[PDB]
Amino acid sequence: PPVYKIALGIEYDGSKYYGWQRQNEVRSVQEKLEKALSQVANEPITVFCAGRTDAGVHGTGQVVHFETTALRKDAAWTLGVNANLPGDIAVRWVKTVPDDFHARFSATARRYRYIIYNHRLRPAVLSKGVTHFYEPLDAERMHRAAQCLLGENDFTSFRAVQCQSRTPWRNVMHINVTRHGPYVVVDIKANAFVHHMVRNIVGSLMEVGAHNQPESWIAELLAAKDRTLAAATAKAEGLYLVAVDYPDRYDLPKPPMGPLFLAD
Amino acid sequence: PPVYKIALGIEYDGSKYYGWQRQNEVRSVQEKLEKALSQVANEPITVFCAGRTDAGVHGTGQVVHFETTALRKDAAWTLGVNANLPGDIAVRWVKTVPDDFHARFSATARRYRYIIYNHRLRPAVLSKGVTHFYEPLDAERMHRAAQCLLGENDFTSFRAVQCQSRTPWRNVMHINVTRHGPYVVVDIKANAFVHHMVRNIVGSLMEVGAHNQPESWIAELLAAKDRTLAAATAKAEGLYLVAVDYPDRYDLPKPPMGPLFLAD
Ligand SMILES: [Cl-]
Ligand SMILES: [Cl-]
Repeated sequence: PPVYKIALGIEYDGSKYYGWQRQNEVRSVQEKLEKALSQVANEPITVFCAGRTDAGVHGTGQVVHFETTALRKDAAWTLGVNANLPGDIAVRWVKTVPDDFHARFSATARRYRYIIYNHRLRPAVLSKGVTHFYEPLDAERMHRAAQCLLGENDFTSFRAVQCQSRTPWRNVMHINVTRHGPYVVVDIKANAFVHHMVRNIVGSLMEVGAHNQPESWIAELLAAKDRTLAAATAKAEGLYLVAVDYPDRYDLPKPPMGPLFLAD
Repeated sequence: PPVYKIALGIEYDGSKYYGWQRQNEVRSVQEKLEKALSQVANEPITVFCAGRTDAGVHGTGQVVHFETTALRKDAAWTLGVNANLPGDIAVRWVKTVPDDFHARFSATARRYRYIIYNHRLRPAVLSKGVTHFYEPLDAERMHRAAQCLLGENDFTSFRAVQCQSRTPWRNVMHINVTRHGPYVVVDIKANAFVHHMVRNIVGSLMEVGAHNQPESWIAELLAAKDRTLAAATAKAEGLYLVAVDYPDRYDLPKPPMGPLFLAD
């Protein structure tokens, strides 16, 4: 019998999990998703994701694929999986895909949104889904300071010591910093990311926005190539994986990025 | 020695509490806030709220007052109090007020926003802070159908049986329904509300918006004076107390209502 390969759009609140990746030590998003899919499929299912997210990080645009011998209507993979999942994980859509699709290796870019709540006093609504930053932030100054990161660049100054890639070079396709009321949102897209690149970049933009560092400091850090000179890694709770690019031949759905009320 | 009367703006995620009031409940917002204030004041503190909220309901614009013999700087009533509160409750501001102020009796109106997530599939991010409604809604149709609620009206058809008020008559100051992407937001302001009035109005508005009841139905239910004819009470999860009106002489802070990214 045929082995079907299926892609899913997954959303999750990452606050009650210890990251995406399944392992034998702590609760993960992947384990809950695999248990729900196996219930529907009536066999053990293994999923492969576009981008693993660390503990506390959320997703609206995560994509996975899996193989199954189970033939089913689209309802099974959407309503059925969601009925079996906890309330903080959900399928957004299902698409059957060709055998040559791979949620990680077919992807050509990933995009993240980082949500900062900027006030002296901490927030209570979505408290583990926003990062509280105490001192006032100048979002326009952060925006202008971030534009130098566009294109192919050596991201050694924003790279964690644990990254195992052998090159620190990546291509940032866009970067935007905007204020929405008391919130400051960082939107960044690249082909791929070195370990903790997004949160490292946000951590330093935060020092520029608070006026602890100049507007040209990001250009300066980039040029100086040393992660010890850059700001501490920003907290996990404001980060969302919001979109993954794939070739148009796969025709995957593209529902709103969000999180929540933000526009595409 | 003076007795000081202090007002605070309070925000809370209601999902882990069984409503505001501590009476008859193991888990309440009021208990947590009174424990926090008693520790800062070094004496037992009792707070009085502008509008009690039911189990699961949220607040961004709640206001309380309390009396204390403790003379403290504004930081103790904000940072100090927040240090003694759980992560899902927070003080937004402090203001000393005259003796004649009462968070309930000085208020002239309360305003709520109700957030509906209107996709076929349920959400995962902010799952206990939005109401999932699976049938497609026509927000403009809901808006038009709601306007007959304006002004002084007998809200019998939208009142729960547990309401003990004399008169079911209240004054609806405004009501609007707008779509924001996949979300539908009901914004309603009245001098005061009867029990379950907001959630009962929203329940019937969603039936109209889904084309299950005619656009005239809200006016027909209003005139019928029988809550058994009206739709089921909408879920608590999407409801937020976002603002309370007080006379200008009190000069109370008016920070963003949200929740989250919604503009004022
Ligand atoms: Cl990161
Ligand atoms: Cl209500």
